[PDB]
Amino acid sequence: QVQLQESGPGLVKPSETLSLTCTVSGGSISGYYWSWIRQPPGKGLEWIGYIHYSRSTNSNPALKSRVTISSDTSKNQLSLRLSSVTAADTAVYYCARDTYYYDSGDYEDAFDIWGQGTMVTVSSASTKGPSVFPLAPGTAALGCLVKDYFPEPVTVSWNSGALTSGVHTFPAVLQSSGLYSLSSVVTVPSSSLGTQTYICNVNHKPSNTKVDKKAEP
Amino acid sequence: QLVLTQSPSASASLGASVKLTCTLSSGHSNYAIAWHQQQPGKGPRYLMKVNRDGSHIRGDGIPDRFSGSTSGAERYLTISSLQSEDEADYYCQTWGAGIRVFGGGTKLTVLGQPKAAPSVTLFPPSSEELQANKATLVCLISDFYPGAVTVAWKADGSPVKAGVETTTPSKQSNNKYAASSYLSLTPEQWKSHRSYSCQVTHEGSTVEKTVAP
Ligand SMILES: CC(=O)N[C@@H]1[C@@H](O)[C@H](O)[C@@H](CO)O[C@H]1O
Repeated sequence: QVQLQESGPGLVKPSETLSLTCTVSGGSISGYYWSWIRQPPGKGLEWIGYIHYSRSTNSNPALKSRVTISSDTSKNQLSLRLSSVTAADTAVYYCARDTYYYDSGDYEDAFDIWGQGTMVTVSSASTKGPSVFPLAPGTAALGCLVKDYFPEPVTVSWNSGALTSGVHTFPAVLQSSGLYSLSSVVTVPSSSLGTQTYICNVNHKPSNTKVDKKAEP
Repeated sequence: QLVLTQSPSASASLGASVKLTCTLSSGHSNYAIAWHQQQPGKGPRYLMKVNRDGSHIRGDGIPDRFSGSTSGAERYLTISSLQSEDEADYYCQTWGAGIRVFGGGTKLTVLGQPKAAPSVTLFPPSSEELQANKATLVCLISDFYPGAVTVAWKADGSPVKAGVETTTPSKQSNNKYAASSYLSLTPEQWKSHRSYSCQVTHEGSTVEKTVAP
């Protein structure tokens, strides 16, 4: 039940330093190497580097001059600092549990638990929260239109997470304004339209925006 | 230098088997690897470690349809009884001295899934959006396979090309595709026409929905 959770700003300006944390729950960081990995949108996985809290740290030769990885035993946390960022550093960033070292010094290689990832966008544009509009409705579709936000992502749940079946949240579209929009839809039984309410819960962490909207007939 | 070579894509039919390949550079031809799977829209998850001696160890919860094997510098992931959810990107990964390396990834297509015609819903601009002095028509295209469509918009039967944004079809949780098309208008444009329509073409057949102010 070891779980990894990445966190950090979703937006940084070019030339700034990106700072992320990886918090481990359900187990200790002791004994393992912990790796950082990133994935630019639509591209492959790139290893950034790793750390063992008492053995060593290292990083990808192409990023080493900009990468500092550290650990905090009291917080059960790993950290990544990436300096002098550019648009080429826009990516989802992951941490993962890597090789275990026995205190004899022997080891068993592993790479068996991933975090969920945190999206980072490098841009001089300012954060903007979304505007949310309902898409009003033996099956019927209804939804929510989530307009004009930056950076990605927004999360959309329905009925405070209680409704997860006919739900589909679409990929965002990048507008010529530089802002994103998306929609989230649910297919519901028509017989439920007069009695069950449907409320989308929109979360935009970069702007700390939280909006509920009812999609009513 | 330590290099893992994967070809970018692979393909096989629903219910068949497929063997994905990862090739180690010659100076590291005895290394173990790990296989990772990334289904569309999700983060990666670990599948298994494949050892030099040909043995393999699956991660907890990974189906036994996934197996691994070895031949020389080649490392394999065999997926049997292919299902729709196996469409994903598969990455091999290894461990060197002070470094870890990923292959470039292989995108697996699972062919021959059941054909499904799209269900189209066309939403007019909400009264809330019109009160904000904006207008978006939203054409929702649901539950189709294969995952390619084209969309045509019309205003009173005349084609509309400006202000159209259409998403690339995405797999739904039920393994059929969905897509969305948006037509951006001013409120005055919306109210000036008798109706607008969204026409979706899928496998040579068209479905049309109309909305009126
Ligand atoms: C901490 C670390 O990088 N350990 C690596 C190990 O993962 C790898 O299998 C081996 C290859 O010879 O080299 C070691 O230095």
